[PDB]
Amino acid sequence: ADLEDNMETLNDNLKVIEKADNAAQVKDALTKMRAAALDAQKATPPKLEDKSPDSPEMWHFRHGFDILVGIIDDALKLANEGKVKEAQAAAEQLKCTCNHCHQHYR
Amino acid sequence: ADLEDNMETLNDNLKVIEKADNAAQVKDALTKMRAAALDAQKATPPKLEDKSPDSPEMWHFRHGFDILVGQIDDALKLANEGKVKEAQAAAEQLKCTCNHCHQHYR
Ligand code: HEC
Ligand code: HEC
Repeated sequence: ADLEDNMETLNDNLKVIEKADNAAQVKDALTKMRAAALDAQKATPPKLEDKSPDSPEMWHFRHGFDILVGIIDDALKLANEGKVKEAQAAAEQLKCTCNHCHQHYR
Repeated sequence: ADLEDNMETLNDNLKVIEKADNAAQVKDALTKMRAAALDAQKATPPKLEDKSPDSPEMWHFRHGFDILVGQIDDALKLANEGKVKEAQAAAEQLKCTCNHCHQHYR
């Protein structure tokens, strides 16, 4: 899937975690976000098409996805400890990363 | 590759980075550390061989490499900006992530 499908998947599962009528939907949703984030990390966004992969901007943009994937993997840890609210609160924390990247690169 | 070979790679290039002399050297050493860190992240560590790949311990273990990769990518931003002393400093702080995962999972 291209970059915007991944972003759509990230968007839809974030909402899933917020309304989780459970405790293992969190895990399920987080797994899909992990998959989407990782896959979106290999894509060059529109506003950096003409730039070098070695360019600081490309590493900065890739760093955002490292941080995001780290935040999800940590929430997957909390959710797999059965800590439903902390994992859901860790998922709220993710929007920092979404918005920091959108502000500079979308 | 096996986890032990990726760890030797991380150890050797961290040492190359500290012996310095140019941001181009740091950049190449960091490129190899990144490739090894991503592969190590796929391994199963001996101390966790008989626990679920979805256990919190395995998620904390994969989290460790998320943090490392993200730190490496930050240090590649600096090396590619030509800031060798800043990039070295950022590469020396990888040892915190090393030590921390070793304290738990080695
Ligand atoms: C960079 C490191 C990003 C992170 C982290 C996140 N997103 Fe993103 N997003 C990014 C780009 C470059 C773009 C635009 C790409 C393009 O092709 O123009 C987007 C776009 C979106 C969208 C719009 C979807 C669409 O138009 O089809 C959404 C809904 C979206 N992003 C959501 C989203 C969420 C919820 C994130 C964190 C949980 C997130 N993104 C992270 C770059 C980056
Ligand atoms: C977990 C998230 C780790 C991170 C991050 C780092 N290391 Fe590691 N290391 C880890 C394990 C589980 C092991 C045991 C390997 C095994 O197969 O049992 C290791 C081992 C090492 C070793 C010595 C073992 C060998 O290579 O034969 C070294 C020298 C080593 N690790 C170095 C190293 C460095 C320099 C790291 C970052 C700067 C680092 N490791 C990160 C787990 C994890």
